[PDB]
Amino acid sequence: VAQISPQYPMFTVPLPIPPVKQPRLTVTNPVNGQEIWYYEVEIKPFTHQVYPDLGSADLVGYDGMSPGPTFQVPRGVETVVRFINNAEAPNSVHLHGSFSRAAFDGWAEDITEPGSFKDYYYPNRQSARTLWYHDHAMHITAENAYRGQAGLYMLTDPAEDALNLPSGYGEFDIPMILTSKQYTANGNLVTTNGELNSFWGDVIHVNGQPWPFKNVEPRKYRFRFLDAAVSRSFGLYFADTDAIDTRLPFKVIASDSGLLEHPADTSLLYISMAERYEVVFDFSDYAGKTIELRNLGGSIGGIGTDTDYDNTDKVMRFVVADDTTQPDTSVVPANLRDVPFPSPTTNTPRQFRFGRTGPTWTINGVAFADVQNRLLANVPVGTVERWELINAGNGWTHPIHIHLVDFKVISRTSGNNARTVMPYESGLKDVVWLGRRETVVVEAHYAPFPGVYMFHCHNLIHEDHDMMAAFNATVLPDYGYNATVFVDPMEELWQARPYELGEFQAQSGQFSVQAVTERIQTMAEYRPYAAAD
Ligand SMILES: *[C@@H]1O[C@H](CO)[C@@H](O[C@@H]2O[C@H](CO)[C@@H](O)[C@H](O)[C@H]2NC(C)=O)[C@H](O)[C@H]1NC(C)=O
Ligand SMILES: *[C@@H]1O[C@H](CO)[C@@H](O[C@@H]2O[C@H](CO)[C@@H](O)[C@H](O)[C@H]2NC(C)=O)[C@H](O)[C@H]1NC(C)=O
Ligand SMILES: [Cu+2]
Ligand SMILES: [Cu+2]
Ligand SMILES: [Cu+2]
Ligand SMILES: [Cu+2]
Repeated sequence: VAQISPQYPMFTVPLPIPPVKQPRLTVTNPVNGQEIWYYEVEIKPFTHQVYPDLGSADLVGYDGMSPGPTFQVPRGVETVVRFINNAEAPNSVHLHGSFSRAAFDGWAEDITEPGSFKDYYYPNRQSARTLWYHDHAMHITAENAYRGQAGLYMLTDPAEDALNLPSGYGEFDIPMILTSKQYTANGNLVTTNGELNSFWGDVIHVNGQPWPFKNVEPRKYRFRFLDAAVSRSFGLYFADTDAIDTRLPFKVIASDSGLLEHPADTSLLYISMAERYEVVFDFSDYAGKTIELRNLGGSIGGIGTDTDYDNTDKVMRFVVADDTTQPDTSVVPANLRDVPFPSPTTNTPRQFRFGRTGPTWTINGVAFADVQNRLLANVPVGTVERWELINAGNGWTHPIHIHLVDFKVISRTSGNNARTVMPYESGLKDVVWLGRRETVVVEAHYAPFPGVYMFHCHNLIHEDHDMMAAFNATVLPDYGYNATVFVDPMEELWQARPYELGEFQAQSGQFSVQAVTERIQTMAEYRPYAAAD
């Protein structure tokens, strides 16, 4: 299909790397004496010159950038992140991949208005993995994320550094955040407002930049792919520009929830919205060559229904030097980790159908706006349940996301006989792609925290109109652990608060060292994550 956005100078701008986000300070947790890292992020509009010869684009992002800055937090270190809304529409921050308490999880209605902020208390006790934080405000999640509110959150673990994977953020360990946008004739963004089917986009970006290039050395690199697009799913392959007909093999080492048990040799990677895979690619064998990262055509080989345009088959280019500066010491071990799978169950799976009810995208016929019916499941905390995710259509696909949990992919049947479970789906995941006429079964441990949580399709257009629902991970009233103040996402205790801009810029008032200290220490005393010990 003919490209609609104006022509871009392909592969002329180097791949940008989002800067590491540093904490402002640390507060000592009164309960155990340990340091909690405290950060401040300001949500605000900014201008970005995307087409060198046209006008600029109007974005809104964390700290005035897109992607937002990258967090790097070691397991065991609790963090508190104060997201300050200084924009012109409401926000709700969701750290995807983290078992946060309900009121810190970005519940769609748990909104912060302009002129307010909300403090998020993150546990960071889970396995090393690439998380990402992004907006979740009800009915406007698509435009908010699209205009720039998304960013990386790397949970790290020293035992994992002992594997000696390629390393160094921005050196040999490179984030690859894919988006897919559309631009107007004067180089501004085309809004998603009005789109009720899917917003495909015809200009592919990596890390905020359309069709970038990167100079690389002939050695191993670790790539952290994240499909951050509104609606576009990808089929990823590498190919020499001289032989685009031939796929260069590589290794997948991680999925949503962390490392696989063993590296999976792949030459084609399906990745859908909200999905994260880490890949090690070996440029050794291609010294002097240019490698193109490409995108499978025909709506991802017939798995999807995405529209393909003139240039959406291309992602970026890697120009490989003749030699390395220093010798590649890194390795990709055959054994990565023991994957902590849920204790298996064979209780009949709970069925969910993702489809259409009139003009609305629904889950078992309900829309999220329907407060009285959106709570589709009660699961006692500590329970393992299989869920059967069903897409009976050929006209839509749905990457399904379940909050709180990590899950194992049990099976996939395609009505088009297209595929089953992939080798890179061998580990633990929190989003799984239901392609054309696929039903997938997943197995998750609903643990270890009680609360009301979302689950939905991560096609943001579908999500907003209105393919989202809720589940309750329940406990008995004698459970304790302050469950009473942590189960309801709208719990007033944790709601947003107004601030004055002078206070924020002067780092005084609610933003003074002492006030931040007292507030965090008080949150801490509630001991929200103690059940994870
Ligand atoms: C989700 O489950 C929680 C925990 O089981 C429910 O909270 C209980 O609700 C009853 C009736 O209001 C109270 O007597 C209990 O004290 C509550 N328990 C706790 C731990 O607070 C909660 O109502 C459910 N949420 C929704 C929206 O249904
Ligand atoms: C549940 O929350 C309350 C309030 O955060 C905790 O009680 C506070 O504990 C601190 C220090 O441990 C005391 O100085 C306060 O006086 C307590 N406040 C109240 C209202 O009791 C309590 O320990 C938490 N309990 C659990 C089981 O996590
Ligand atoms: Cu998400
Ligand atoms: Cu999530
Ligand atoms: Cu969908
Ligand atoms: Cu969500």
